[PDB]
Amino acid sequence: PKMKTHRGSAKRFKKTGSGKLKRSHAYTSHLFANKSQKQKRKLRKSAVVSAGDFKRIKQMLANI
Amino acid sequence: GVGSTKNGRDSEAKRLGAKRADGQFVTGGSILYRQRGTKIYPGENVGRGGDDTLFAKIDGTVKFERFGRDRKKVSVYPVA
Amino acid sequence: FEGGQMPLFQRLPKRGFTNINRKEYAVVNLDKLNGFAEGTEVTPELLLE
RNA sequence: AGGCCCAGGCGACUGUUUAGCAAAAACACAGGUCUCUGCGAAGCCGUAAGGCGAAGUAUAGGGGCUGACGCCUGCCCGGUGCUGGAAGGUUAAGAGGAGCGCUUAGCGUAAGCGAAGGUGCGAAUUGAAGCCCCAGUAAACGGCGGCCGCGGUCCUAAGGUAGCGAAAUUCCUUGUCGGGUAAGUUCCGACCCGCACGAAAGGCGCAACGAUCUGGGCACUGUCUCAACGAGAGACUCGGUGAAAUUAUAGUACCUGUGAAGAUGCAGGUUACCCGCGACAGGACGGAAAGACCCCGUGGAGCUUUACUGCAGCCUGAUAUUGAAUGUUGGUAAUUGACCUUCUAACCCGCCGCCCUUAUCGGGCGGGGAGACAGUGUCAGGUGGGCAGUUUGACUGGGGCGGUCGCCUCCUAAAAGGUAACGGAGGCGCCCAAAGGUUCCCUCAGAAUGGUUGGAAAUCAUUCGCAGAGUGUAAAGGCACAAGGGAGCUUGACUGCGAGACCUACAAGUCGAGCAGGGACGAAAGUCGGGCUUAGUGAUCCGGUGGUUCCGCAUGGA
RNA sequence: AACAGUGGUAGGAGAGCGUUCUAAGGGCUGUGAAGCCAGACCGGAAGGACUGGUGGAGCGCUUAGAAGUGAGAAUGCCGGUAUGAGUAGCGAAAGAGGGGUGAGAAUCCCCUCCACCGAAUGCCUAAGGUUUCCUGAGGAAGGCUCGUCCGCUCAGGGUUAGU
RNA sequence: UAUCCUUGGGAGUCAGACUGCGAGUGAUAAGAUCCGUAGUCGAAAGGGAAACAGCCCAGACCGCCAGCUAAGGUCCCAAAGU
RNA sequence: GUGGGUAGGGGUGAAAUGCCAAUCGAACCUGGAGAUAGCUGGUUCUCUCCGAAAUAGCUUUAGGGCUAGCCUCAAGGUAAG
RNA sequence: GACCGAUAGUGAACCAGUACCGUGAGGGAAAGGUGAAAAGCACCCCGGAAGGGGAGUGAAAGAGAUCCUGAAACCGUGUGCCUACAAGUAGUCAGAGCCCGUUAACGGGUGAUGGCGUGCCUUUUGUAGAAUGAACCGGCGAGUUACGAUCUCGUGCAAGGUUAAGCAGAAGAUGCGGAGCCGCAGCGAAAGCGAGUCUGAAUAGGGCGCAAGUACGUGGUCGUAGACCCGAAACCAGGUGA
RNA sequence: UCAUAGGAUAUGAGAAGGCAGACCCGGGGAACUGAAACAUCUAAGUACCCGGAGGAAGAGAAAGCAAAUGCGAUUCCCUGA
Ligand SMILES: [K+]
Ligand SMILES: [K+]
Ligand SMILES: [K+]
Ligand SMILES: [K+]
Ligand SMILES: [K+]
Ligand SMILES: [K+]
Ligand SMILES: [K+]
Ligand SMILES: [K+]
Ligand SMILES: [K+]
Ligand SMILES: [K+]
Ligand SMILES: [K+]
Ligand SMILES: [K+]
Ligand SMILES: [K+]
Ligand SMILES: [K+]
Ligand SMILES: [K+]
Ligand SMILES: [K+]
Ligand SMILES: [K+]
Ligand SMILES: [K+]
Ligand SMILES: [K+]
Ligand SMILES: [K+]
Ligand SMILES: [K+]
Ligand SMILES: [K+]
Ligand SMILES: [K+]
Ligand SMILES: [K+]
Ligand SMILES: [K+]
Ligand SMILES: [Mg+2]
Ligand SMILES: [Mg+2]
Ligand SMILES: [Mg+2]
Ligand SMILES: [Mg+2]
Ligand SMILES: [Mg+2]
Ligand SMILES: [Mg+2]
Ligand SMILES: [Mg+2]
Ligand SMILES: [Mg+2]
Ligand SMILES: [Mg+2]
Ligand SMILES: [Mg+2]
Ligand SMILES: [Mg+2]
Ligand SMILES: [Mg+2]
Ligand SMILES: [Mg+2]
Ligand SMILES: [Mg+2]
Ligand SMILES: [Mg+2]
Ligand SMILES: [Mg+2]
Ligand SMILES: [Mg+2]
Ligand SMILES: [Mg+2]
Ligand SMILES: [Mg+2]
Ligand SMILES: [Mg+2]
Ligand SMILES: [Mg+2]
Ligand SMILES: [Mg+2]
Ligand SMILES: [Mg+2]
Ligand SMILES: [Mg+2]
Ligand SMILES: [Mg+2]
Ligand SMILES: [Mg+2]
Ligand SMILES: [Mg+2]
Ligand SMILES: [Mg+2]
Ligand SMILES: [Mg+2]
Ligand SMILES: [Mg+2]
Ligand SMILES: [Mg+2]
Ligand SMILES: [Mg+2]
Ligand SMILES: [Mg+2]
Ligand SMILES: [Mg+2]
Ligand SMILES: [Mg+2]
Ligand SMILES: [Mg+2]
Ligand SMILES: [Mg+2]
Ligand SMILES: [Mg+2]
Ligand SMILES: [Mg+2]
Ligand SMILES: [Mg+2]
Ligand SMILES: [Mg+2]
Ligand SMILES: [Mg+2]
Ligand SMILES: [Mg+2]
Ligand SMILES: [Mg+2]
Ligand SMILES: [Mg+2]
Ligand SMILES: [Mg+2]
Ligand SMILES: [Mg+2]
Ligand SMILES: [Mg+2]
Ligand SMILES: [Mg+2]
Ligand SMILES: [Mg+2]
Ligand SMILES: [Mg+2]
Ligand SMILES: [Mg+2]
Ligand SMILES: [Mg+2]
Ligand SMILES: [Mg+2]
Ligand SMILES: [Mg+2]
Ligand SMILES: [Mg+2]
Ligand SMILES: [Mg+2]
Ligand SMILES: [Mg+2]
Ligand SMILES: [Mg+2]
Ligand SMILES: [Mg+2]
Ligand SMILES: [Mg+2]
Ligand SMILES: [Mg+2]
Ligand SMILES: [Mg+2]
Ligand SMILES: [Mg+2]
Ligand SMILES: [Mg+2]
Ligand SMILES: [Mg+2]
Ligand SMILES: [Mg+2]
Ligand SMILES: [Mg+2]
Ligand SMILES: [Mg+2]
Ligand SMILES: [Mg+2]
Ligand SMILES: [Mg+2]
Ligand SMILES: [Mg+2]
Ligand SMILES: [Mg+2]
Ligand SMILES: [Mg+2]
Ligand SMILES: [Mg+2]
Ligand SMILES: [Mg+2]
Ligand SMILES: [Mg+2]
Ligand SMILES: [Mg+2]
Ligand SMILES: [Mg+2]
Repeated sequence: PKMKTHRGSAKRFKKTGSGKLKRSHAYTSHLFANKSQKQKRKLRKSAVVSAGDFKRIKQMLANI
Repeated sequence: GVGSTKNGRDSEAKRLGAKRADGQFVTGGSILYRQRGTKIYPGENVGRGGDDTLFAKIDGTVKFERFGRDRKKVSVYPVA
Repeated sequence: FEGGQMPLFQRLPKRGFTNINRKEYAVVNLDKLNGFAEGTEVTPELLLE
């Protein structure tokens, strides 16, 4: 049958123009008292999925 | 039967010390030396960060230099 | 699966929503319009045909 | 065709039991006691009907414990259970709607206000059993002390009575003394420092009984000293018939050594002509059975419970089936509630008579009993190892038990960095509104010498004085053009960011000049995105709050 | 040509061998196909020929295609056959001789004496079995030996109720 | 001297062992244990150390009844100096 | 002795978890079913080129796994090593 | 029918759901081939028979009845070489002697004696291992297929590429079928804007972009399926048994 | 008491049972397994049992789809994905 998308991943990740995966940062839910403004400013921005992880998860988002 | 040790703890090693060589070209912002306190001082075109990290202010050549009798400093000099 | 280490997807937050009424247009750059000759009324029906 | 006797433990006894390793001290038992049960009994089987109980009826039946008989069976009701219960507290569905949100006829230059209806929530009030609480109850579950000198003192619900005691219980222990023996870790009798007896999970006795356990005698013997001989069956020879387990191929010595650390097979020696037959088991880590022990597996199963989550059963309320009256007391404008008592006609009858009908079923009819209760349905709460599905970490010089689990600092660490052990030492899960920012100014510990209280040590003063101090806090690295001390003014403990680096499996973590906004301090230069530096923390999901030029399932809203 | 290289487990990569089937082309084969047996042949390996024997009707080769495509181990499954081995065993018990039958006799028949059971090892009869009963014939297998014999084989026969 | 980097396809590995040197743990025991470092084994046959994964010497494409060496050896077993 | 009754989340038990067809801490048969097995065993032709690892981090993780490290193939960069 | 060909293919090519096993539910085999034709061996001989030797039939009887072929294990008969002083993973290299004579090759068989040499597999840091597995021989016995994904290679077309169901047609090719799919544009949670866009007050800075694909095939790997094969103890459902 | 229950008789190609181990519609309804444990969840409304069929069944002629100068019963296939 058709390969199923990993739906959890489809809600976290997004494919860029060159085929990288855009992601949000962790540590962006709560406990902002315990993180510096510099940390919070940087965690606010988007990031890329790393090479090692992309290898592991690439096929889970194949249909996207 | 046996007792137990009250030890067994250590912190993560912090990878301190020199990060660029004397004579090496560095871009502005390159960390030159990580340290606790001022084992090495900021010389010319070198800043000291909040945790005592020495970093290049300019692009240039790194130079670890003697600073007076006892102390040391690191400088970055423009290429020319 | 990462052998019980919290998996990457699960460590990261969900982001955003999908708009029910999202419009995507068939984009046509100016270089594509050069294919037509001068005086042609370039309609969507013509581009599709 | 009985061996017998003396003494002791256990169980009274005859019985019963692990078909096929346990016959017993286990089970049962008569007897005792507790408890439930008023008859459609309780209990039990079944979803129910129908049954067992019992064609019985409290001298009966079910359940628990104890176990003939004899003498007896103490203390504790705080806890738990069970039974009962006054005030006070708490608690479901359902009832009840004070309010509020959304929508919008209308109204408003807009912003916003906003009827009625619909719709989404909804507070007070009301609401049973149960629970908290109170009382009783130990042949209910259970429990029956320390310390000090009969007294004191502490503690408790109360501190072990009688009887028994090195015991089927005594670790120390072969306790001590006596008996029995030439010699007795066993045995018997006493003793009592009962590790850790004790009164119906009965205590102590106890005639009779036992393929019971235990010690000692008489008799008796090949059990033994210590073996011998004889009979038969097999073995052995011949004729007939003719399997099996096992088996990498084998022309398959010994010693010492070597080697995955115990060699027929390797090395060096030593010894050995070829083939059988009767014998023996030292080895082939012989055969048999993918070790039961042990560990591991996020394997299973049975069992337990104050593990988790459920379910049956049981209890309890609301509501339907469910009506009529009389009182009494609510709340709305005379209707509708609440409760009490009565009624009969629903419902029920494992009651009687009659009929269907030769019928202890069923149904009909008529009495009687009960009665809007019960039962049954839906909903709700309580109880609930009776039953069900599961969970019950890892590291570990085997596992368990102990300890540990993240972060920071040092040493181990072999002069970059990194580096292990249940290696050696310590800290952290904050603190500070200044202990932060900036500007200006400053120098510490201790000692010597002199001083009313005043002393070694308070407070002066003098000289000496790289720090012998201080730095919020562990440690290390730093720090006296101070990062240490003081004072003024402040809030940069800023918002948007960020060239470029460090660290790094990832996730994270760290440093950062510089730009813009708008500031603080400063004459200005400038410094300031917390603190001398490095701990003081926790992913996602989900939910809350504030903001919002975002989306809004026909459209406007929500 | 020259120069250099070529140990290898897990494992990556490459080039090939062989098997069955299909297509197309081209062949072989009763003047003997496949298979089987033997040989001192050939190729770097997987492998491939040639010759002779057996066999008695099918089968190669080339190129491409498709796969139930390759076995030495799974205490693998099924079959066959070894080893142990002429070994263990031949399942409680009294027989001896004479005569007979027969291809053959410790073992079958007859006789004699002996021995065993006798609250049974006797007699009757359930359940169960289902022809095992009787007669004649038989001896492959079954019978733990033998066998002329048998509960075995082949024929034919045999069970009678008012009580 | 000929590696190195980047991207992509495919892995396997996550029991290590001994030896030398530097340390811890231990008793400055262990063929112990745990790190660092180099080697060999693993995955490495050949010669030596009698035999002997891990020591010494040395890396087997194949053939030769040629030659020179390494460690280790040269009286006999046993090649080479009584 | 004969004829009957009780049936597996069950029966029966003078109680041993005993017995319920040589099966019993839950009978037997068939099916779900090729359950699942991070475990053990096995996995079949050849030669050549190259050739590891037994480490780190995290892990109800420790004989498993994942990413990194180390091997291999290809294409680039080219000459960084 | 690029399905099986008697251990395969149905369990069953054959008197098979039989035989056999189980109280029962239920489990469940083995076993094909004379020849073209029975012409199925008159007759003689040994033997009680079985069996055989002739004779005859036949192309063949060494096709004579579980009778096409007839491997191996295993069991025998004959004998060329060796063997009764030898210590053996059984070979290998060296090597006389003796016996042969070929796919004619610096041949074949045997092997006194000398040197060297602890099977194979699995599993291991390490196994000759006194760890595991196999008595032997034979047969059978394990990464497959489908649909998706991705990469490499190949082919067609190329800023495009391609049809699906279906209709017609050999169960075919193929024609028709453009619905749909992927690509040519990205950025943003989104409204949206667009070679840009998002963040932000910002012409700032920064993020992500700007400055050959697609259809089909072979191959590698992955996903979902039992997914390389064999193996539990168990769990549940419905039956069968006192 | 009328009645009714009940009883008797007659007429019925009335029913019953089977299967094709398939397909279909209902009633009841697991667990292993996956989640690397496990309870929500999965396996799966599967297996299985039961009832009813029919040659097919079920569905079906809008209190529908939608948001167009609309569509016009149901079913099935492709696609949406
Ligand atoms: K008993
Ligand atoms: K004695
Ligand atoms: K060994
Ligand atoms: K022996
Ligand atoms: K140990
Ligand atoms: K200040
Ligand atoms: K031939
Ligand atoms: K085998
Ligand atoms: K007698
Ligand atoms: K006879
Ligand atoms: K070392
Ligand atoms: K059961
Ligand atoms: K029982
Ligand atoms: K049975
Ligand atoms: K790679
Ligand atoms: K068969
Ligand atoms: K011979
Ligand atoms: K030899
Ligand atoms: K063993
Ligand atoms: K930009
Ligand atoms: K192409
Ligand atoms: K593919
Ligand atoms: K697969
Ligand atoms: K489950
Ligand atoms: K699992
Ligand atoms: Mg948030
Ligand atoms: Mg440190
Ligand atoms: Mg700071
Ligand atoms: Mg007794
Ligand atoms: Mg017994
Ligand atoms: Mg006994
Ligand atoms: Mg009743
Ligand atoms: Mg009764
Ligand atoms: Mg008792
Ligand atoms: Mg008492
Ligand atoms: Mg009380
Ligand atoms: Mg004596
Ligand atoms: Mg007692
Ligand atoms: Mg008592
Ligand atoms: Mg007693
Ligand atoms: Mg008795
Ligand atoms: Mg004999
Ligand atoms: Mg060895
Ligand atoms: Mg040794
Ligand atoms: Mg030895
Ligand atoms: Mg020797
Ligand atoms: Mg053994
Ligand atoms: Mg085992
Ligand atoms: Mg339980
Ligand atoms: Mg389960
Ligand atoms: Mg453990
Ligand atoms: Mg331990
Ligand atoms: Mg513990
Ligand atoms: Mg160093
Ligand atoms: Mg260092
Ligand atoms: Mg979650
Ligand atoms: Mg709307
Ligand atoms: Mg190589
Ligand atoms: Mg080489
Ligand atoms: Mg490969
Ligand atoms: Mg063929
Ligand atoms: Mg030939
Ligand atoms: Mg095969
Ligand atoms: Mg003999
Ligand atoms: Mg023997
Ligand atoms: Mg013998
Ligand atoms: Mg014998
Ligand atoms: Mg006999
Ligand atoms: Mg007699
Ligand atoms: Mg007879
Ligand atoms: Mg016989
Ligand atoms: Mg190591
Ligand atoms: Mg060691
Ligand atoms: Mg190092
Ligand atoms: Mg290995
Ligand atoms: Mg090497
Ligand atoms: Mg060597
Ligand atoms: Mg040697
Ligand atoms: Mg080896
Ligand atoms: Mg020389
Ligand atoms: Mg010599
Ligand atoms: Mg039994
Ligand atoms: Mg299943
Ligand atoms: Mg990897
Ligand atoms: Mg055949
Ligand atoms: Mg067959
Ligand atoms: Mg039978
Ligand atoms: Mg022949
Ligand atoms: Mg023929
Ligand atoms: Mg034949
Ligand atoms: Mg000789
Ligand atoms: Mg001699
Ligand atoms: Mg080992
Ligand atoms: Mg051996
Ligand atoms: Mg093993
Ligand atoms: Mg074996
Ligand atoms: Mg075999
Ligand atoms: Mg269960
Ligand atoms: Mg029955
Ligand atoms: Mg019966
Ligand atoms: Mg699971
Ligand atoms: Mg019809
Ligand atoms: Mg019909
Ligand atoms: Mg219909």
